[PDB]
Parts: sequence; structure tokens; C-alpha cells
Amino acid sequence: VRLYKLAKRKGRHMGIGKRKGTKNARTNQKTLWIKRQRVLRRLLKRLRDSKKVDRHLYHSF
Amino acid sequence: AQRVHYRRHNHYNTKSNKVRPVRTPGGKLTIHVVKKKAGKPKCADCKTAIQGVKALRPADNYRARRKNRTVARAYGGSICARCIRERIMRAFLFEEQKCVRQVLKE
Amino acid sequence: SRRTKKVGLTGKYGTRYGSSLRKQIKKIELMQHAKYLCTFCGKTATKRTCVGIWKCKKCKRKVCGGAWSLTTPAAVAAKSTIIRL
Amino acid sequence: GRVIRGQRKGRGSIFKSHNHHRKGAAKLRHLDYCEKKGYIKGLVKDIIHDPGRGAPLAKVIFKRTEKYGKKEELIIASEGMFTGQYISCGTKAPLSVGNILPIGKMPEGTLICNLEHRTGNRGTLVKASGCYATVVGQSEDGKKTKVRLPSGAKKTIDAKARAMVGVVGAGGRIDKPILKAGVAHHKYRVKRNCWPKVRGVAMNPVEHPHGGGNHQHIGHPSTVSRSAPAGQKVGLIAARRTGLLRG
Amino acid sequence: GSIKRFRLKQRLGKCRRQNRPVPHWYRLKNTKRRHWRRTKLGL
Amino acid sequence: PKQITDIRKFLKISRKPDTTAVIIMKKKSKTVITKLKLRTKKYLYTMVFADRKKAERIENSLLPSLKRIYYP
RNA sequence: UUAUCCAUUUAUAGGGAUGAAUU
RNA sequence: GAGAACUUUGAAGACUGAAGUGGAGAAGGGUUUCUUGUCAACUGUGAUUGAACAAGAGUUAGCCGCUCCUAAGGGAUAGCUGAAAAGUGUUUAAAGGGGUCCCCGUCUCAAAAGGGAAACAGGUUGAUAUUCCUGUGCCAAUAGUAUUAUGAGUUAGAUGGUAACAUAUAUAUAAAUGAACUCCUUUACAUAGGCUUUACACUCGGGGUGCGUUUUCUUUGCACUUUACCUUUAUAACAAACCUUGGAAUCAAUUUACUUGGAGAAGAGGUUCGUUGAACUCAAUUCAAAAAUUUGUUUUGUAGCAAUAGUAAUUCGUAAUUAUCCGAAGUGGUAAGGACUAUCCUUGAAAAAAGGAGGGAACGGCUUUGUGCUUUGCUACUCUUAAUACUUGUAUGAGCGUACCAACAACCGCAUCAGGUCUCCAAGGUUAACAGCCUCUGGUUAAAUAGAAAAAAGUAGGUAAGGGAAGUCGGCAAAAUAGAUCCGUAACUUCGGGAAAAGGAUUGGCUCUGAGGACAUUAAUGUUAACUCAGAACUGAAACGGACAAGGGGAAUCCGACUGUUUAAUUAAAACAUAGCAUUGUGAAAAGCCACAACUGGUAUUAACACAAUGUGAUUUCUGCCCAGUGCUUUG
RNA sequence: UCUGAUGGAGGAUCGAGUUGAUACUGACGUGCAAAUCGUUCAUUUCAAUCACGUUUAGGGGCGAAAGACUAAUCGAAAAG
Repeated sequence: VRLYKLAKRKGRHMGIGKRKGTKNARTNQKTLWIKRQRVLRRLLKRLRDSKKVDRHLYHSF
Repeated sequence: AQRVHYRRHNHYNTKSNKVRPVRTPGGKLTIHVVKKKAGKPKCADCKTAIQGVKALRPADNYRARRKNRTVARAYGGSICARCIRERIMRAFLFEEQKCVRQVLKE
Repeated sequence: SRRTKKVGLTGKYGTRYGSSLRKQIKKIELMQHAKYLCTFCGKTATKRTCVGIWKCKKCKRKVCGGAWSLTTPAAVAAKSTIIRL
Repeated sequence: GRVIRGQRKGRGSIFKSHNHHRKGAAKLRHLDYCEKKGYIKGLVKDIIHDPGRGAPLAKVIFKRTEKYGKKEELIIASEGMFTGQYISCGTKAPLSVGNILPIGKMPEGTLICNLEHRTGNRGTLVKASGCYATVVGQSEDGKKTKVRLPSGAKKTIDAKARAMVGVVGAGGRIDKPILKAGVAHHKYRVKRNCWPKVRGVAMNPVEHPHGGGNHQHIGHPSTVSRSAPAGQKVGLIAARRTGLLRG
Repeated sequence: GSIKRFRLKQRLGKCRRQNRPVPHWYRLKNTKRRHWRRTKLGL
Repeated sequence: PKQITDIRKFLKISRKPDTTAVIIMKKKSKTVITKLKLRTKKYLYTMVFADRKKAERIENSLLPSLKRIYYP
């Protein structure tokens, strides 16, 4: 199973013939949205804190 | 994996029988009954939680020290500070209005 | 985008029950789930809690109102006659 | 035959009211000298839901006068009452929404709820959600007052009987179509074992005068006389008329 | 069950005590016997 | 079990009439670290010692009425 | 209105001009 | 052993497969438990076995439960009915407690899953363990007097903070006066959804130790590497709430979601609770700058419990010595908590018990006038925790349960019966998955029998050329794909659906390519993590959801709108229910409907937007004529 | 008015478990069984399911109604 996991890490057993659950069951779209949103919000907070963006510009973005 | 079993005669997961697995120094995984979480004491008027007071179940509250059952002010333990402030102003101002209503009479 | 042409909030009922029944329940669930104007605080934040009880999320103060709207026209007119005197 | 479903109701075994979570009987204040000769104000502290009924109930706190302390009363809330309001009850209470007054002290044309059909029975008429009675006449001699009840009947009540000014809240409830049998189930789960019904015409003759036959019909006139015995009063009881109304 | 009342436990003990055979010395000068699986106490 | 840190309070607890025993534990760490634990009616009080010298004067300086229990 | 019957209560003040409040 | 297919041991081949013949319980059983015997019968074959028979033994609690509280409710009291038997249970009741006159008040039972004083680990037996032993704790109780001692307070009740609020660390944060009378809080509560934190679980890599493989390969595969309650555990961190300052439109802060603000936002500084429970230099400690005690740098300690225990090893008389028990992470399985949002013609117990407050009744000590009150000379004086001594009747910890089964032969089915029977724990691989299939720990290799042969016939299945429903009452039965991704999807329609319509394509392995984050430095360069998608080459007997798992679709008619329910053991439906619709009675304790022998009761903790009695049966569109008959009903 | 996300409603869908019982009119029908076994099938957020407690008792109860059920007994239980 460790060898199989190394191969999967190289991306070796995940073709569309190896998938049994739906796209969302395999990778929740809600979780993907949440991760992206947290990433972008964190970046905006960093910029506004470091004063690289005005407060209004931060709010608009 | 080590599997556990109830130890406290209640073999149903009622709200008073929630459990928590711990690892013992003997290397085995046992189960401990957790105490029910107690609600916060609440203000007599606004019903919000009173701060400065612990939130213990009655048995634990009876054993708690007097310091963290009360708040050293006026009502302080039954009325929140905002409600107390409003009550002070209301008590003083309404008697003042009663007196001015008296003095206006003649 | 626009998710339903006309069914609105009644889309939760699918195809069940008649279209007239769904339309009638829409016309009053619209006002049951609305936010009304709290005259005590001036913020439009009073929502229905139970069938006749309406609570403002800001003042925390609650009033007795209609089953589906904060006020009912019958009681509105009734109060107005009293206030006239 | 056997005892029919209507007859089994009075035994009160499984047909007692489901009243486990009821908050208390809705009665207004017992008559006091303060109410009789002046006014007494109590403040409404909460507006709560009584599971059996649709009308909200106001918890009105009065200050006791025969001794130091407070007394809590469960009133049927009229529409417009709010927590923190001061309600005034008595002969000299002003005419405003929420106040309890003798019906002889109100001008003709006002709308009232919580009507005492006899003075002092602390509230017996006009209590379902959205209802209201109208004071339509006052006797010249006083001591009598004529009101229109929500059924439309005109009733004469002595002018010392009390009522709330206003309309009992939660009005318009009937307007919502109960969409489904489940909503009906939940509605009656907190009132009574009166639901589902089952038609007598779908029964067997042993258990209902409508039961039996090869075609599911009544077979005899469904208008039964007022004198019919308990197992017989099953159709349209003492119907003066029948069929769609025309006015 | 493991949970018992005092009287019930004493009755169980009495039944166990009576389920014993006739003493050998007596027999040289019993029908009312039961097995836990065949005939139940019902008491 | 309680842990006491200053020497003054530990000595005071030792001098109490209630205390019954002192437990001396010594063990290697990497230097021998020790700990002295007074057995009173309510609690067992412990003090740890990195300092061999302090630890070696204190148990002696303690008065010998109460009984020694050496675990190592 | 005294028999009889009903209602309410803690049988708790004789008739007319959203603070507490008890010793 | 007289005797062994079914007793025991070792070896092998397999099974159960954490949804278990695995561990714990309840109901029920009642000694079936354990040890030693042991075989007349039973253990549907054998039997040396056994849940059989025989003799002995075995169940240890202040902390686990009952016991207490109250619930649905039961019994009883007062009455009142009744020949009584019985029925009802405040309906003319003078119906224990509190303080010191007044105030409160039917009794009792009903939960081994609700509420609830307090326990953990290690070890131990043939059989019991949160019960025994060892160690460490915790809860409740603890009378009067007197001595001490611990602390506060006082020349009659302390003090800090602007505030949120904080403060008693004595062995032990015990004491911060407080009556009547009050007012609150806790106990104390639904469902759905996601987000989040923590513990446990699982997993990855490093180090050590042991074992295994070793024709060949393999810095390798496996195992251990642990840490309880308690210490208001101290702190640290965080979701919230609140306080101070502040003063917001170019509105801003902010969540996955929306949430919030001149009724005071952002920013800055704080307070508290709740989560957790050694986090954080946490504690003590080494070294330097602040001054008549703070800020940085180090040592120690698994923070105490605690290593003394446990585990895995190496040895030595045969009971002891020894060494290890520590470095970094990932997935999201379970549980709990948090802050939220949403839903209801549904709003989701009570009491015992505990706490907080408002109020301000009473008031030092020695002695003395006179009649508890003014009085005289003097001041070191009250509460709180602990111990001791004496008096108090003997001045700690009641009683009961505790073995075993829980079905697989301990229960109920007449039985050692393929049936039935409530709860908790819950590993790895593949996978959407607690599915199926295989596996580790644990368990098993047992089933009212075995051996041989192996035809008919039966039963439970497979496969069949060509045809493809010609069979048959009828496609009964079987077959046909069936996962996922991409594409495509009609009539009709209540505009929501129909829909997985229909119908196409692809799918393995291998080698790569691209995309999606976190962490620091003086616009610039390094360290490091998930599996998730997309694309391309190559490769093969063109095969790839390879096993497992897994819709047949379409055109129409009838019926019932739908979800739902039903003739337990021949009918599951078109029957019943239903929402919707309509009609009828009733304004009340001299009412409607209904119960009762009476008394009294149910609806009713009710009041026409209600209750009761019927019919029809979603929606859409309609619901015609007849009051002669029979009913019902209205006036005189 | 339109498009993309977000969101997570519904007596929504599939589906194990649970709860049942459509068909084979399969097996069995001197059964394992006085209702079982196999495959197939219905059902799983709600009028859902389960436990214990509790209430309703025989010309009575209880019935989403089949004269169903009321201890293998029901168009009037069982015992004497």
C-alpha cells in the first residue's frame, strides 16, 4: 500500500476508469470554494495590513 | 484498534452518559464519563449571560468559592451591568420627573 | 442567475399540491418570512418567531402580531379608531 | 352493533387533551377592589406560545397590594402588545389597546377580546386567534351592554363585565393552506386525538349507522333529529337547512 | 438478571438448596427435583 | 499531589505535626536529579532538585521524627 | 331573598368628587 | 482412555472479517459460574466431551447502581354517591413546616436509559473487582464547652480597577456581618445545515531495541517505543460577550453562509466566561540592563501525579541487575464543545437540590446604680479553619445488588428449534461508502452423524450453435447496462418537473506535462504539504467501473393526485388516510357533542380563526332541474 | 431582464442498516419453523423507527377501517 500511495502521488492510478464516486464525492466543491475563499481573503488582509492597498480598494476587492 | 465498553452502569448514550476515551499508563484505551456542560447564569432582566461568574452545575456551584459566584457591585450576579446602569438612571430620573410634576402643579 | 421563472420560494414543494395551493401559500410565506420595521429601534429587523410572536433581532423586544405579518389590517384600523379619540 | 367513535370520546381515555407542554390557563385578573374602583397596571414581561392554541399568551406581572410581592397572570395577548408595555386594568383604566375595562365604560363601536360573559369569570369569550367582538350598544340605564360576537350573534352582557381592548393576535392563521397531512398531524398532536377522521360510510354497519352496503353510500337521510340518542346522532345534527348557502 | 431484590435472591437460594438429593445415610434405612433448563421457577 | 517550589514552605510543611513520611527519589537524567515528597494527611507535596548539593543538605537538615522512604 | 342553583377567589379595601414600592 | 472423525496438545489448510459466534450491559433465566471428580440416563452418530450427574467453592463498594426528585400516571384522605361491593378524588375541609402572632401547605407511590454529592491508575484469583491489594485522591457529615493555633476585621461588618471586573494561596484562597419579606438564576431540554476547535482513532518519516526474510533483491518487512483521576491544576491559545479610548459615506469590518455599526463601526488597549488541561519559558534556576524590584540569555522537570507503574529487550543464584521509553508531520473516521444560520397553524418536561441579589431586623468586652432599659472606672477586643481535652448513649461512611448467559445450546418459541429479542465500542486495503470482497487484533474450525460411490429424479445453480417470445392466460423465470467523466436529451407540464428521458463516447498500466497552498528577508531569493483535476507519449491477443458492486428503456390506456396506512398466518390494491372543498350543531356551566347506576365527568389549561358531527377527496374547469315522497327543520 | 458563483430548502431522489413483505404463485409443506429459508422487492428527515414506563377491558376497548386487533383464541376474548 505504501508503493501504491507513492504511485498515486506520482498520479498513477486516478484515471477516469478508477473513479467510482462522483466528482463532488471525490473532492467536495464546497470545500474547494471554501479553501479558495480563505486563501483570497487572507491575501487581501495581508495587503491591507501591509498598506499595499487602500481600505476602500480592499473592500471592493 | 482497541475497543471500549461502558463502566458506569448506564449503557445508553443519553446526554448524561457522554464518554471520552483516554489512554492509560498501562497501555489500554478506557472510557471516562464526561460531566454535562452547565448553562451560564443569566441576567434577571435581559437574560444574557452574567460575566465574572462561573458556569457550574448546582453540585459544583455549591462547592465553588464565593468569589466566582458573585460580582462586587449593586446587584452583581443577577443583573448585568448595562441593565444596572439603565436601572440607576431610571430610578433617579423618574423621581426627578415626579418632583418637577409636583412643583408645576400650582 | 434567475433560478425559477415564477415558482419562487415554493420551489421547495416541487410538483406536489396544486399550483393554486402553491401560489396561495407563496403569497403568504413571502410575508411570513419577511423582515419588518421595528418601530422601537427603527431598524427593519423584526422577524416572526412563532405563529403570533414577532421579535426584533436588535432590541430583543417582541410584540404580538398577525399569523403571517407583523400587523393585520383589522387590528391596524381598530387601533386607529381608538387613537382618533 | 358496537359503540361508535363519537360515543367513545366522552369516556376520555385516549381522547383527553394532549396538554403536557401547555403553559397554563388563560384567565385575566380575579376581581379586586382595585379593579372595581380604580385602575391597576401590570407590565407584560414575555409573549409566549401555548402549544394547544394559536393565540400568543402574555405574561403580565402585577404588584400585589394585600402583601408585598408580585403576581403573574397569563392573558391572551391582543395584537400589538409588546414586552415592556404597561397594561392597565380597572374601571378607570384608559381606553387603549391592551387595557382591561368594563364593557360599559367603552364607547360603542370598539373592538374587544377576552370578554367576560358574566362579571368576574375572568374571561370566557372571544379568545381564538384573530377574533374580536364589537360593542354595538349601551343601555341608557347603564348596567347593560350589547356586543356582536365573532359568530355574528348579538349578546347582552351586564356593563360591569370586563374585556381587553383590541383584537386577539395571530390573526389570519386560517389563511394558510395546511399543505399536507403531516402538518395536520403536528397540528393535532398537541391538541387531541381527533385526526385522522375516517368516514363512517367506509365503515361496517356494526360500528356506524353509515357503514355497510355494496356501494359506500348513506342509504337514509343524513339529517338526524335533535332528540336522536347517542349512537344515532351521526349525520348533520338537527340541520335547519342543507346544501350550498346563497346569502 | 444481575440486578436482583433481596427477597428474589433469597428465593433463588432456597430453590437451589432444595434441589439437592436425599442424603445417602437416610436412603439406607427425591421426586421434587428440577433442572434450571427444563422446568422454570416462574417465581 | 501538590508541588511546592520554595524551600521555606516545604520545610514548614515538614515541621508540621501532621506529616508522616518523606519519600526520597533519585534518578539519572542525562547527574542525578532527585525529589523529596512529604506525606501529609491531605496531600503529598513534592519538590524536585537538579542541585545535588541542595538536595543533599536538605534531607539531612530535615528533622528525623518522620519516616524515610527511599524509592531508588 | 331566605330555599335552591351557578361563577370567582388568597372568599383580601363601604358609596359619590421594561427601576422599587413590604418591617 | 477399555474404546477417539466430533476430548486435549502440536503442525497445516481455511472461516468469522470490527454491521464479528469479538468485548461490555438491559429484559428474561437462576448457579448454567469455578475447581475436582465423573458417565446410569441425556448430550437424536460416537463421546473419555458437556450447560448432564456428584462433592465442595465462588459474588467484598462512602465514590458503580438502587435508595432521593419529579413525569406520563397509580393508590389513598375529605367529601359525595351506592344495599354494599365499589365509583370519583377538594366538588360547604377547622387538613405538617417556618420564623416569633403571623406566613406557607392533601398524603403516598411511580424512571437501575430523565434530574442527580463524590475515583483513578497499576496489580491480584480457579472463580469477584472503578468493590480486593498498593498508591494517590475526592464527596458528605462532623454536638456542646474549653484550650490552643491559622487568618482576617474592629477603637457595627476589608480593599483594589475609569470600567468590564478583581482580590483571603493559612498544610487547607476558611472567614469580606447581615433577620423577616421578596425577586431571579442554575437544574432545564426540539429539529436541519454546514463551518470550526479539541481529544481519541488511523497513517507517514526519523532514532533505539527485538524478531523475520536473505538462491537473488531489500540502509528492508513487522512489534514495542506508554502515562490515569486529582492539583479552584497554573498558564498558553481561541469562538464569543463586555469595558476604555476612538469617532465611521469614497461606508466600513467580516463569514463557507450572513452578520454588524451614531442605540457608537474600524483601529488600539483590556475584562470575563466557555472550551481545553503543562499548551506557553510554565515553574524553580545561571548570566546582564531597571533601584531603597522589571526585561532579555541559560540549567533542570515527561509540571506535580511519574516511574517506583506499564511495555519491549539483555543478562545473572533461580529472586535481582542492566539499557530504552524521543524527534517531526499527514488523513478526517468517531465523540464532544463552540459560534452561527434555518424550520414549525409542531416552539420541543417537572421537581428535588444549589446559587445570586434586593431589604436592612439585631449588635463590643470586665464591673457596678436602680428598674431588658441612662448611668459610673478600664480596654487590648468579634468572626473563620484546624487540632486537642472533657461532657454528650457507642461522635464516620447504612441497607440491598454484584457469580454466569445474554443466545453461538444458558431467554421466549413443548427442545441443545436455521425463528424472535433493546443498547454501546468498532482496525487495514479497494471504494462515495459503517456497501460488497479480502485481511490484522479477538474468536472459530462447531453445527441431530460420518465413509464410499456418484446413475435416475429432486433441489440450488452455470453454459449453450441458428432463431429470438414462435412459449405462456400473461415475457412467469432468466437475460440484457447498470459506476464515474464528457456529450446529448422529446412530447407534455401545475413551469417546480418530465430526466439517469431517449441516446452516444471514454475508462487499464507506465513515463511524463500543467494547474490548485503554507512558511522570510532587504521590487527581489530559499524551505516545505495534501490528493484532486486536465493533457500527452508509450504499451497490450482492443483490454481496462476486468472480480466485487451496479437502472432495461420507450409509445399509450385505466385507476388513485402525491408522501403515507392496511386484512400478524391466502387479497398491499383501484381500498383507508390526506391537503383542498362543502354542509350541520353550539354564545356555555339551564350551551353543543359524548361518558356515567348514581355522584360526577371528557372536550376543557377549551370559547366560533373554537369544539363537535358528516360527506367529498390535490390542482384545473365545472358542479344542471326536482321539496311531489321520505327525512330534518321554522312559526302559531 | 439575463449570466456565473454562493447557499443548502423539501412529508425531494438513489441506497446499505432498520422497518416491512411485491414476485418466483421458488424451496419447505411427516418443515429448521403451528408462517421459516433463498433470491427478488418496498422503506431510510419523517404522518419515520426502537425501548421501557403508562392509560383504555369484553356487547367493552382500540381501529389512516381489513370486522382488523384485544397473549397461536375475535362477526363478541379467556377462565370458572
